[PDB]
Amino acid sequence: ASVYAWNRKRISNCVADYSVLYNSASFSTFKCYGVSPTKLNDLCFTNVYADSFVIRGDEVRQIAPGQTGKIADYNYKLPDDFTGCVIAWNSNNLDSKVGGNYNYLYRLFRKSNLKPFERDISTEIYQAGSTPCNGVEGFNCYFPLQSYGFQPTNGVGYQPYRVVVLSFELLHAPATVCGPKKSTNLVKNKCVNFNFNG
Amino acid sequence: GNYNYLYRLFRKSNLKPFERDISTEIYQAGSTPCNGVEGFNCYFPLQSYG
Amino acid sequence: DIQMTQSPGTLSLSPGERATLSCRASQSVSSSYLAWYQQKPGQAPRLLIYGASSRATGIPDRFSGSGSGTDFTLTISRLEPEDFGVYYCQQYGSSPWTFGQGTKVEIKRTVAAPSVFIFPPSDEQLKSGTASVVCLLNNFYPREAKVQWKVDNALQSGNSQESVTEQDSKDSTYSLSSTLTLSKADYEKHKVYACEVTHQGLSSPVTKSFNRGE
Amino acid sequence: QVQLVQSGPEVKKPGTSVKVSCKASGFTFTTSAVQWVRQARGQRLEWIGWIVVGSGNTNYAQKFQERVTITRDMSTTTAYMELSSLRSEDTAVYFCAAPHCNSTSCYDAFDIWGQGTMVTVSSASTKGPSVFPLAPSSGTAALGCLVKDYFPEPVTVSWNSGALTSGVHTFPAVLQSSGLYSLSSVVTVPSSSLGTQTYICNVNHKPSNTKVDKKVEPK
Ligand SMILES: *[C@@H]1O[C@H](CO[C@@H]2O[C@@H](C)[C@@H](O)[C@@H](O)[C@@H]2O)[C@@H](O[C@@H]2O[C@H](CO)[C@@H](O)[C@H](O)[C@H]2NC(C)=O)[C@H](O)[C@H]1NC(C)=O
Ligand SMILES: *[C@@H]1O[C@H](CO)[C@@H](O)[C@H](O)[C@H]1NC(C)=O
Repeated sequence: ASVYAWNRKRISNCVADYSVLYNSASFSTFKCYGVSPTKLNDLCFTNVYADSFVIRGDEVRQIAPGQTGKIADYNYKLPDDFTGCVIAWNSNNLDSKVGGNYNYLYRLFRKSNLKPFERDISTEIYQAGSTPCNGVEGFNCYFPLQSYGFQPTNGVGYQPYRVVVLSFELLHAPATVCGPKKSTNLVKNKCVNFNFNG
Repeated sequence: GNYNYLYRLFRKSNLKPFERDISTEIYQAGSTPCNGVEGFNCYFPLQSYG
Repeated sequence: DIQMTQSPGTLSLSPGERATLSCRASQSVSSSYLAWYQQKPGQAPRLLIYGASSRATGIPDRFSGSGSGTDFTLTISRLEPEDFGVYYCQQYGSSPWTFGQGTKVEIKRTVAAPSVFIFPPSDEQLKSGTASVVCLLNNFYPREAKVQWKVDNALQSGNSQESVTEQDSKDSTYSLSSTLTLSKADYEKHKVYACEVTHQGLSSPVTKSFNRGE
Repeated sequence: QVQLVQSGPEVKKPGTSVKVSCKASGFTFTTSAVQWVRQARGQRLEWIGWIVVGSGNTNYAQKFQERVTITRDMSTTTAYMELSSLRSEDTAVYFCAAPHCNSTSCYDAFDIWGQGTMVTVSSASTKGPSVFPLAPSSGTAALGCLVKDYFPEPVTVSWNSGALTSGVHTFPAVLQSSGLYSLSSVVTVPSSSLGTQTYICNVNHKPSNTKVDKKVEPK
């Protein structure tokens, strides 16, 4: 999905192995905030949100807590106390088209900044001046969304990148999303300190 | 932004009481040995305060 | 396209009077998307009024604006010496954002006759094979003036060029310079060179001549 | 310091292209717009086109849709105007204009303007000027200097190294059919001072690095 229309997936009750993704060189960016990226499988939270969108490379640095820019201010804002991870990978072979792609948009103007995890898809004509726009574009009256125009020949800083932000939400409810929690071999007839299921 | 103050971000085990660790060895967060070379899954254990 | 027309072409007014300029659009335009600009010779345009009735930052309050639809007016309550320039009106609502043709606001003055002087070509230029005869019209008003070149009583045409200065900041007069360009051969084929000046301040055309050599 | 600075003078041959720069300062470029307007010597203002800086969308006039392309670069806060297939008709002064804006709102008109960029298009070559004296005829007399056959514009003329300013008229230059410019600079002085006051015109042409001090003599 486009960055302004970021998609949200809900994850309840399913074991996942974040080790096959962390060990993958395919992902150009794997940065976690509030939780160490190595120690991830042990953590347990009741629900998981997966926000997905597409940006350009120069904006991948904007997907982080306490950041500013077009994306952070007008498209997707992460809270300062965000506890989760941000993963991004180059999608030039998929989301770039010769002549420019017209399917991915981003919000260019907005009078106020987005709240954390806010989703704005309004297409109201941005009034930059004092004169009120009446639905017609013109001087100080611009459309709020703009197309990236991704091309395969673009610089890697301007090539398309697919970004997925995983957040782990714990509520006043049982924790239902758990990590792999691998095991080891067992030995008999010897004094051992053991840790079975619970 | 003052970055003169650092803190260790990774370590293979927790420090014992009053133990001090000042090693700058590259922490191997994955299965690939780093051999003293920084890169993917090979991080500098220290990080600056903002 | 929307056509912007300005009036008058030349606004001859005395310092201290009230100036009034008109701007007409070929179709109704938004009042909030019209601007007025002032431009002085060798300078960039300067925004005076916008939204038809909104004074700009730093513009004196003597400048005012009114109008609606197809007719708009720029009013200067008391004309100051620093206000004599060129004025444009531009609509910036519907593309293209066309401009007007401009209005020249000059200082009004009493009729002054020009002082006429003739200059033969220097011998240094004559050594180059070309002769240039210069006729100077000094300190006259209004700007309209007529210069005719006569070479042995033969009226010249198509071999002369004129140049007029901007209105003087001190005496509000204009100056004109006319240059007749001939070859050395044609220059040496005649003897009497004269420029006849016709102007409003002259009761009859004044002729200034010289004899080749004397 | 809300500024708008343009390129220097340009002198290009017919059939080439020129790219005029226009750099903003003081306000936030990223949310403003930049228009380009041309003005021929002694003519009215001709609107060329405008561009939205944030989006890059462009609107051109009918007469410039074919040879003018307006672009911008928010990184260097500079907007450009490319004019291809130049000709003598393109010899004019070009202005850029933009409303000054903060981080969220813009001005409702074009209040910031550039100093202007003069573009000359002809087949002429750089040449220094020939300064000839216009001697006064034998109560007030007139004398001066003729700055003839130079290219390109402009030249500067002073009298007595700037001491004599009263009564001085430096006329605007005319473009001869040969492609070179001609300019006359005259001064009126009392007839008595002709024999006891040396008059020297100082003609300076920066494009050709020409500095001529010519003394006018009463024949
Ligand atoms: C950004 O500026 C707007 C508009 O300010 C006006 O235009 C500027 C170019 C400049 O000339 C100012 O002096 C003008 O006042 C601000 O919007 C105004 O904010 C004030 C705040 O009290 C409010 O009273 C007005 O009604 C607002 N007007 C409009 C048309 O919105 C805006 O607050 C400025 N933003 C920042 C972050 O400075
Ligand atoms: C001390 O160093 C050894 C060297 O391998 C290491 O195994 C051990 O974990 C270290 N002690 C602590 C408390 O980390």
